[PDB]
Amino acid sequence: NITEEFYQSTCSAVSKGYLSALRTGWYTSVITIELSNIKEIKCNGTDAKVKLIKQELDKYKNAVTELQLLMQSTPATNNRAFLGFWLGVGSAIASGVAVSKVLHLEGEVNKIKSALLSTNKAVVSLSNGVSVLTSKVLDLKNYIDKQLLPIVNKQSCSIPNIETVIEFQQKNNRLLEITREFSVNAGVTTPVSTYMLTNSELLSLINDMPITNDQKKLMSNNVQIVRQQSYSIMSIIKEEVLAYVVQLPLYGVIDTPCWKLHTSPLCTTNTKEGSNICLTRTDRGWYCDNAGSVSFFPQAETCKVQSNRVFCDTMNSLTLPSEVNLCNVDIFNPKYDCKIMTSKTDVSSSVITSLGAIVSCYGKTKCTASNKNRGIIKTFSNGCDYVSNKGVDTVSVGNTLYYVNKQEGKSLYVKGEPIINFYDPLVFPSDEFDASISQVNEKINQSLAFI
Amino acid sequence: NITEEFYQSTCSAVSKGYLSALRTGWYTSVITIELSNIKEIKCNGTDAKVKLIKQELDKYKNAVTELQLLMQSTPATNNRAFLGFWLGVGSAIASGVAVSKVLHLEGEVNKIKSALLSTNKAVVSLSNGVSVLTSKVLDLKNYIDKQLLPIVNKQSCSIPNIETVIEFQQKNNRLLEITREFSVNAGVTTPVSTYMLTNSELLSLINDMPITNDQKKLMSNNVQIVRQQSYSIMSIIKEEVLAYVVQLPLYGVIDTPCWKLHTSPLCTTNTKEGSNICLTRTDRGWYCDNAGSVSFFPQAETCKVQSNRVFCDTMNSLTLPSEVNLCNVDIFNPKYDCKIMTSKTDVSSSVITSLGAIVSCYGKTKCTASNKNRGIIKTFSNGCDYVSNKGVDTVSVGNTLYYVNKQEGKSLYVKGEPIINFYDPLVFPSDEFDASISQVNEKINQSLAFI
Amino acid sequence: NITEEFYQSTCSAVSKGYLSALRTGWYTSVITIELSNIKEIKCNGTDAKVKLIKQELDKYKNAVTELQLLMQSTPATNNRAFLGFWLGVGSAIASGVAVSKVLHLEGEVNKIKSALLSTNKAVVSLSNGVSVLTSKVLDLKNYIDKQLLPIVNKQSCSIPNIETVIEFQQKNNRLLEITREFSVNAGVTTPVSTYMLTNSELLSLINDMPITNDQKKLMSNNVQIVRQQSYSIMSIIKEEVLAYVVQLPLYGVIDTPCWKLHTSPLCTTNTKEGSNICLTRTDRGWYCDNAGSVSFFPQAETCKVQSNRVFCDTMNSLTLPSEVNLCNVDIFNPKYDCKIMTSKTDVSSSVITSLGAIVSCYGKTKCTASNKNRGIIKTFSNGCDYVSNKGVDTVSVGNTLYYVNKQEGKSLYVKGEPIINFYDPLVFPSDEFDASISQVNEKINQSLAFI
Repeated sequence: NITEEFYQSTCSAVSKGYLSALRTGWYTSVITIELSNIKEIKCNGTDAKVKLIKQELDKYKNAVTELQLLMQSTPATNNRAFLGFWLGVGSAIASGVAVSKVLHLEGEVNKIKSALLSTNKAVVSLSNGVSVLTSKVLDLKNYIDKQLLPIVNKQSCSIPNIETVIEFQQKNNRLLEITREFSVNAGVTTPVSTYMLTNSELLSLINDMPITNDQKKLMSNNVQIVRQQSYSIMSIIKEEVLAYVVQLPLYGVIDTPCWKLHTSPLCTTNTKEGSNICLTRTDRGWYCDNAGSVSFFPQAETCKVQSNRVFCDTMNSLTLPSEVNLCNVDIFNPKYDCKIMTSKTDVSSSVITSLGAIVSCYGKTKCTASNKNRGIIKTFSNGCDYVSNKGVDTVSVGNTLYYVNKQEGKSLYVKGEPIINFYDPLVFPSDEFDASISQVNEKINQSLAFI
Repeated sequence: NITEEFYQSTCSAVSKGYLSALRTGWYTSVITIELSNIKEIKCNGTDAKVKLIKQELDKYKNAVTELQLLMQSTPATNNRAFLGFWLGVGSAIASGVAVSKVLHLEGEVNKIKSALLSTNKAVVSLSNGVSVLTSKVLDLKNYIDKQLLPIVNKQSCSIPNIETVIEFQQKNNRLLEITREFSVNAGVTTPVSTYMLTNSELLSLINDMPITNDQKKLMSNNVQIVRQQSYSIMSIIKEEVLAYVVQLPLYGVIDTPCWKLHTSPLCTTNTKEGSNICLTRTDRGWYCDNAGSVSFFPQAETCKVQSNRVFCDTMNSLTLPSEVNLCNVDIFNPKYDCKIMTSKTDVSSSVITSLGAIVSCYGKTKCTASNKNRGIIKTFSNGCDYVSNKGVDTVSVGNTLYYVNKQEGKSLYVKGEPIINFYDPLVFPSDEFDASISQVNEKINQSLAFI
Repeated sequence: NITEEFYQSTCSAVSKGYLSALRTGWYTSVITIELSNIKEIKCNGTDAKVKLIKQELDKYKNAVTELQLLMQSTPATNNRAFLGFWLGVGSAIASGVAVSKVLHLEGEVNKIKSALLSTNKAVVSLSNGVSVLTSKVLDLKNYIDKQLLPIVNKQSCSIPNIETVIEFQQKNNRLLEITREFSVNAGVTTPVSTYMLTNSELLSLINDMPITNDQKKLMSNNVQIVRQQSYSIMSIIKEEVLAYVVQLPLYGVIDTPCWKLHTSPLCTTNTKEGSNICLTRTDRGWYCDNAGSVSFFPQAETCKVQSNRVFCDTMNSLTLPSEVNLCNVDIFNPKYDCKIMTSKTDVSSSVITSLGAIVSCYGKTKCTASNKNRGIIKTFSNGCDYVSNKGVDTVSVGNTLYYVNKQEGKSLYVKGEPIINFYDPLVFPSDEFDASISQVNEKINQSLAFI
């Protein structure tokens, strides 16, 4: 059950009661498609049903030709060199590309083809060492050699029935689409499409993964999230086997507390126009308890939320001491230096929270919260304020209409004096772009000594 | 007719003569697909035409199974917690998700199925209250029960003709694609694809909307823009009816003046290398008059422009006093504090405007404007300059070639002394990341008192 | 062969040994599809094979109707008005849109239709002047007039065979998909899909381009990259011809040296918590020698890397003096003012380089580098450090696991004192958001004079 608290002193709000699901590692799985080496199509026929099989066979041959141009290139994701700019930089698919390099080595391909001879699903120990679960999803070699073979290799082609022309177009379409996606994605796609892996196959891949029963239940009830956080890496096409690597999210952190810290600018409301100072907490984002520290996601838009569960990637996190949470109840606590910025602003805005809305209303801006049946129900005055989503349908700031989340949950309004009122405007360090409480303090004592 | 003005004093340019089209509200509409509860397919047949119907029936059943995994999850868009970082934060699909929650309630589904029994287009008052326009686009229940029913439910299957196998694949493809998109988008897509709503159906949905005749004409002549600003929200699949919510843009603001303010860095050009100071207007973006204020879009790349009309979302806007426009003619006006930043830069760049190009040329950079038939026609000197797009095809700065817009329109070069020349470099507040004219002034008077 | 160097003094690393491929200009090519003006389909027939041809003919007519709504609108890409925010602003498709405006003029269409009457590939001089290579990829007019004509125009329709219903659906699908993409992209797509241009046609378009043999070899071995950097611009549909403009990357810069500069924060490691100062190089990104200057891409994620070649767009570059490279060996050199920022940070992070990983480890964060078979092999201490990818599989910082690139190459650890140790914390300009070595120096001398 979700709850929420607003801190009038620091113009922020925390939504509590969420559960974690943090991508920590990667499970690399091999997907294979058995092909037939169709060098040529010896058939003169002008028969309409043969003409359509030759057309679908050219697309197949062209798809193979297209895919060979891709396996000859090293696939790669290109990465860099409020607080998101402090984030580390990691190669997102370095594990999958390492496995893709193993599939290029001679004989390694033959190991895969042989393991999937009797079953379409088997575990394989690779030459380098990593144990991967291989799965054959399409046996076009078998189909062509059993249905389309008598029509090729003979100049006098035995004309096929209409249902084979249609069924071949059906089976071949998957290969053409897998090729279509790799052709515009430089051999690396994400999310993984239902052509790379159908919902049927994905679930079957999950239930056979070396993971706990908790994780199997979790990934299956959130397959749409698994796809968005997965990659499909084109690998090899040789010796009648097309292989592409699928990289699936591992959730090493599950069911730990998560909260979302919302922040908005806190300014003075003096009638004198330029005499106002401002202060804004920059530690907003998702927080989840994680191994005695707190995983901090400074760009909450990167996480994905399903009901009350939060799906994030630790690649988008900073690892903070748990004391960072003291900034919500006491931004002046002596145990963690709470981050703020102090660029002046005279613009109004609202932040829609999980169960309410923060309103930073300044200047001459109209700021209200309304109900569809009753119109305006609260009028915000200058400063930073909050309203609960109970009985409220919309919030308007200026010419911007916000809808509030109608999620069920109790909100708590923690009254407090705006901390912006404690500072003398004559010695306030404005335009600190990425500072903190202590940094402002020690800059104030330096400007006071100079005076 | 488009015009433009360049202010040599503040290194900026304003393109005038545009018309607004601002997304203010949302029109939620229900799209439905009548299905048949096909529990099983009792048929032993090895006939090729029956084998292909069983194959297409499995895809249908799997699509339903896939969609049920999605209706069991709460759909959500994940949002945050030059001046874009001052923007509010709103749930983009909170209205559609509220309607999606109403469709989950018992009996509410039966209301929809009954209203669309005789017509495929009807208005429905929901239990909560909002009046929504429901539209049935596919009756697969009717098709299967009228063409595919005699082949199932009988162990001795009456074999169907080839044209029914093909036509069933045709009709069923739309359902498989709608499912395909929701499966990789966590049940929320945007833009709305032609599978969610065909151009035929969208226009028919627009002409029946409760909106003015002006808005009907507007949305129809810009359907490609309507799609990009729309969402499709998976809702429910129960009682033989699949329902997904489509959220369409409401344009409460139309035909008001719009102008695009372009800005580029203004620096001194002293021969002494480190003695130079810089100044850059940070109020660039789209501006549109809106209800006595001015809607300001600080990230112009979010708006979409079609001929001389500007399509923006008020969710991406700040609401400023109209006096903000005084910064173009007089950046020192006493009625609005014009925003600037003062980080030093020695790099050159160009901004391609609607009818010309601004050039910030500094250091040893080659800056020219050429014509395809005649080569270089103007050579920029150090400082901030401008050239009109008449007779000019390209602008080069350093190793970067810019093409200019060949749009027709008159440009006006407003000569003026660069305001960067009015400041003493010895007491200039460099590296003000988000300041303003007054903030620089009062920081200069503080550094002068200390001296 | 790739190499790399880490500078312990400035907490940065440079990967050397790459080759350039810089998009400088645009090659505009015209793609055409010959259509038939099918006003109406005079046929009463209830025959199943005729019903399916009427269905596929409606989709064709609707696709034309949809495309006419798009040619009536001016296509446009919407653009703006660490160091990426200093980048110029250019219209990405201004050249293609200029050609699209030429196709709208009367008689210009007839010139194209006539040039492609005998061949499906010919060069055309346009009325304005630019020489463009036109290519007809689909002749649906010929197909309908030769196979589907006897079934229309007659009330007593000669019923067609089943293979023509299927083949018409096959040929028509490309048109429906081209229309599908333009309908959700406001008539401008990128990357160019295989429906806009198949891998077969693209290569054929490349080999016939007016470019050097080096460039033909380059673009063909990297077709997946060409597509991602290409645009497809809907143009005209009139006089039985649909024309859309394809804009292809021109690589004026090839085979010049490229290096990727990685940077991470450099801080003091005093036991006193708030007494620490920090410094971070902001010149990270891709660098490539380019015409005696250096093209600098401050957002390395925009470039695309294939093996050891770097594909970038000069539109995403700044043109710097080559002396900028002196910041790697001597950040204090007197010939270029090296850019830094000095916002304090106490968070740890790692940057995965081409051949190793930088680790900025501060506070109480666990920072290690492990091997899959042997576990932790190095433990980082507070400060900024580096480890080579030889023998190392992963790096962990806090709760974040990074995989290292297993690329082959030698790394060089250039020992040096952290330059952050040279500054007195009592007069250090913290929170300089975009400064440089000289700017910090001259601000230190001003704070010292005040003291």
